[PDB]
Amino acid sequence: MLDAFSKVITSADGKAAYVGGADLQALKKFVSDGNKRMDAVNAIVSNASCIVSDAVSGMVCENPALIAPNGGVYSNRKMAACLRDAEIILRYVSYSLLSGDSSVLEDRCLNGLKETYASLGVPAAGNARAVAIMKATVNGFINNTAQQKKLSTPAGDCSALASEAGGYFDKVSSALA
Amino acid sequence: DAFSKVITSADGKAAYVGGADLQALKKFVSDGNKRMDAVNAIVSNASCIVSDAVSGMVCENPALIAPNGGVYSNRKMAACLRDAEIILRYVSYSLLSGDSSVLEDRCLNGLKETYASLGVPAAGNARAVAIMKATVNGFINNTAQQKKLSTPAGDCSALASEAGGYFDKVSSALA
Amino acid sequence: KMATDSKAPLIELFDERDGCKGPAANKASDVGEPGLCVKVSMQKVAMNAAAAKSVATNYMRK
Amino acid sequence: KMATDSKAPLIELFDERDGCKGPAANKASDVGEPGLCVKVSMQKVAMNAAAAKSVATNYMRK
Ligand SMILES: */C=C\C1=C(C)C(=O)N/C1=C\c1[nH]c(/C=C2\N=C(C[C@H]3NC(=O)C(C(*)=C)=C3C)C(C)=C2CCC(=O)O)c(CCC(=O)O)c1C
Ligand SMILES: */C=C\C1=C(C)C(=O)N/C1=C\c1[nH]c(/C=C2\N=C(C[C@H]3NC(=O)C(C(*)=C)=C3C)C(C)=C2CCC(=O)O)c(CCC(=O)O)c1C
Ligand SMILES: *[C@@H](C)[C@H]1/C(=C/c2[nH]c(/C=C3N=C(/C=C4\NC(=O)C(CC)=C4C)C(C)=C\3CCC(=O)O)c(CCC(=O)O)c2C)NC(=O)[C@@H]1C
Ligand SMILES: *[C@@H](C)[C@H]1/C(=C/c2[nH]c(/C=C3N=C(/C=C4\NC(=O)C(CC)=C4C)C(C)=C\3CCC(=O)O)c(CCC(=O)O)c2C)NC(=O)[C@@H]1C
Ligand SMILES: *[C@@H](C)[C@H]1/C(=C/c2[nH]c(/C=C3N=C(/C=C4\NC(=O)C(CC)=C4C)C(C)=C\3CCC(=O)O)c(CCC(=O)O)c2C)NC(=O)[C@@H]1C
Ligand SMILES: *[C@@H](C)[C@H]1/C(=C/c2[nH]c(/C=C3N=C(/C=C4\NC(=O)C(CC)=C4C)C(C)=C\3CCC(=O)O)c(CCC(=O)O)c2C)NC(=O)[C@@H]1C
Ligand SMILES: *[C@H](C)[C@H]1/C(=C/c2[nH]c(/C=C3N=C(/C=C4\NC(=O)C(CC)=C4C)C(C)=C\3CCC(=O)O)c(CCC(=O)O)c2C)NC(=O)[C@@H]1C
Ligand SMILES: *[C@H](C)[C@H]1/C(=C/c2[nH]c(/C=C3N=C(/C=C4\NC(=O)C(CC)=C4C)C(C)=C\3CCC(=O)O)c(CCC(=O)O)c2C)NC(=O)[C@@H]1C
Repeated sequence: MLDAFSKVITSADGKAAYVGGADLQALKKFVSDGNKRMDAVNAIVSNASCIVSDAVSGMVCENPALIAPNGGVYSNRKMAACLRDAEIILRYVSYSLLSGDSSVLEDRCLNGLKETYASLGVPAAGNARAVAIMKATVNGFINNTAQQKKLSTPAGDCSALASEAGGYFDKVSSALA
Repeated sequence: DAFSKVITSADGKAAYVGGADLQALKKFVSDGNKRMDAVNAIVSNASCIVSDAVSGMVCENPALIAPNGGVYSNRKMAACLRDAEIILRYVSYSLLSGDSSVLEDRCLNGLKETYASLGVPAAGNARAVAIMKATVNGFINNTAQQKKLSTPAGDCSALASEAGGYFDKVSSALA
Repeated sequence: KMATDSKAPLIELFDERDGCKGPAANKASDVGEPGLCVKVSMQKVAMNAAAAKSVATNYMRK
Repeated sequence: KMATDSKAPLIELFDERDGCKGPAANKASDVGEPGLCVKVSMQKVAMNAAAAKSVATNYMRK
């Protein structure tokens, strides 16, 4: 597994790892489809806020009781906690795609999450839909089929990377179901 | 006045207005509460206002993004987006404070000459300002089609006109 | 004459009347109008490469 | 178990092959990969009240 970022992840203190030159050369030969992978990651990070807001907004628009009394995102505090979680999850997925594995996503983000949501009464159906919309949106951005905001890249195929990203969302889905 | 200090010092120090100071601020300016919402209609949409305006300037005249164009190269495009945001923020502050003195003094005075010396195209600038003006009008009146702001129902036409007048001051200064 | 430091007034508005407060203690008092605050500072408007690249790629779509 | 610090990896990608550099000096070697850099840090994902208010107001518009 890629161990470039393990130190800054473990320290979790805002310190940054900068990977360039020979260290970036190495990284991009380590993981598969190196340069395409960086673009696939950018397809997520350059659209992070849109991905999150679209997913949570879709979750609500399909079931507006979610913003009514007793609803999972009734009150600004709950809506903001939900948007925060969606972004947390998305970023662990984006890091999984950058690093080429889901170890940090599983260990630091998902382990115990189902139980946490259960204790708080976070609605499973709404959560599953938010994740589903993020998955589909990320797929569109990776494949550059999004209708409004595209990313300029050299012509080619990122279907393997798209599937890999999908797989990471599936880990989130598995863990929460 | 509490704002005047942090504008003058221009060093990232912030002025926080609340309690009786805020009640007072709102007294000094007309339509105090509505005015705060009209400001929010701008600041809550700042990135979109700027990006939509510069994008529209370019889609109407793609020469701007071709070789020898005003925003050819990321460096120039970024500088143009910076300027649009700079102008938008001085307009938003003019709306918050109820006058254009800071806009005129710190932002517009000598701006035409700066652009003229750099060869920045007047038509493109004018169109970017025009689109921002139109967009801000939509957000203040809450007629924007995608992103609205929840406020108590009522009439903000006076505030919208005032905002437009600040944009007109930008236009006049660059003409 | 105009400044040349690329700084502009950054206005932040806060309406926390629903009682949800941020991590930082109050920096002014809201005695008499609880939950409301206007903040202004002068901040440099930073270059944003991502936004510039997006306009270059996406200007043709409304 | 999972962290409960609300922190997530923030990835920032830099492609400055057009030659336009930021104000800070290089923080890594560029040997062999001119103009490119991957930056990762752990940062708290802050609550964003404005975005929450917007979803409540605007969810019904795509
Ligand atoms: C920032 C948003 C996007 C930009 C900019 C862009 O170019 N594409 C963007 C988003 C995007 N969304 C989707 C797919 C879905 N988004 C959904 C939520 C949306 N639909 C609704 O009914 C409401 C409420 C009125 C919403 C807020 C939904 C439900 C989907 C489909 C999910 C699914 O397939 O199950 C995509 C992928 C498809 C596409 O390219 O259009 C993108 C890129
Ligand atoms: C962040 C954008 C917006 C959201 C979200 C929203 O709900 N409204 C938004 C923007 C907005 N734009 C305008 C007016 C114009 N925008 C223009 C640029 C656009 N038009 C183009 O042809 C291209 C290039 C393909 C663009 C990028 C233009 C030209 C205008 C009209 C300017 C004028 O009237 O002279 C408004 C105001 C009108 C409206 O509500 O639709 C908003 C709110
Ligand atoms: C799927 C994601 C889309 C796609 C991708 C794609 N990219 C390339 C080629 C390159 N991409 C990069 C980008 C980076 N390298 C880095 O280290 C970083 C981090 C800062 C980035 C952003 C580079 C350097 C290349 C090499 C080519 C070049 O120098 O321009 C390709 C070409 C095939 C390849 O594997 O090189 C493709 C296909 N393209 C699409 O059409 C998808 C929508
Ligand atoms: C035009 C802008 C739209 C509009 C505005 C509108 N607003 C109100 C009432 C209030 N607005 C606020 C908001 C603030 N006050 C502050 O000091 C700050 C800074 C933090 C903000 C954001 C408040 C407190 C009120 C009073 C009511 C309340 O308690 O919420 C009105 C009502 C009329 C009035 O003058 O009060 C209106 C009409 N309404 C629209 O429909 C326009 C699109
Ligand atoms: C609860 C979690 C909700 C929430 C709140 C939240 N607020 C902030 C930041 C600030 N809040 C204020 C408000 C005041 N400060 C005062 O002194 C007064 C009385 C006059 C008020 C009403 C201010 C000034 C800030 C910024 C502080 C500063 O300048 O450093 C945050 C942090 C994020 C931010 O800075 O905007 C949060 C999380 N956010 C939500 O999403 C919940 C709905
Ligand atoms: C020119 C004005 C364009 C522009 C550039 C710009 N870049 C940054 C910030 C960073 N740039 C890098 C890039 C590298 N660092 C390296 O060591 C190497 C070689 C391996 C590269 C390619 C990095 C790491 C940063 C962040 C530095 C840090 O972490 O402190 C900025 C500042 C804003 C930002 O951090 O994103 C700017 C303005 N911006 C534009 O808009 C022009 C197109
Ligand atoms: C975008 C709509 C148009 C555009 C913009 C553009 N501007 C510049 C350069 C400058 N802009 C300013 C403006 C200000 N600086 C300030 O400090 C303030 C007030 C706080 C303002 C209003 C200045 C001083 C410059 C020159 C110095 C600098 O670059 O920062 C450029 C760069 C031009 C060049 O050739 O170098 C551009 C591209 N350009 C267009 O084509 C659009 C119509
Ligand atoms: C949005 C799609 C859904 C939703 C979300 C929601 N979550 C919470 C509360 C918590 N979320 C977490 C998650 C994490 N914390 C971390 O530190 C990490 C990894 C770094 C993760 C994944 C935790 C720990 C909590 C509880 C503590 C906290 O509030 O921070 C809430 C608040 C629920 C409440 O009743 O208080 C909400 C609303 N809610 C929905 O309805 C959507 C389906």
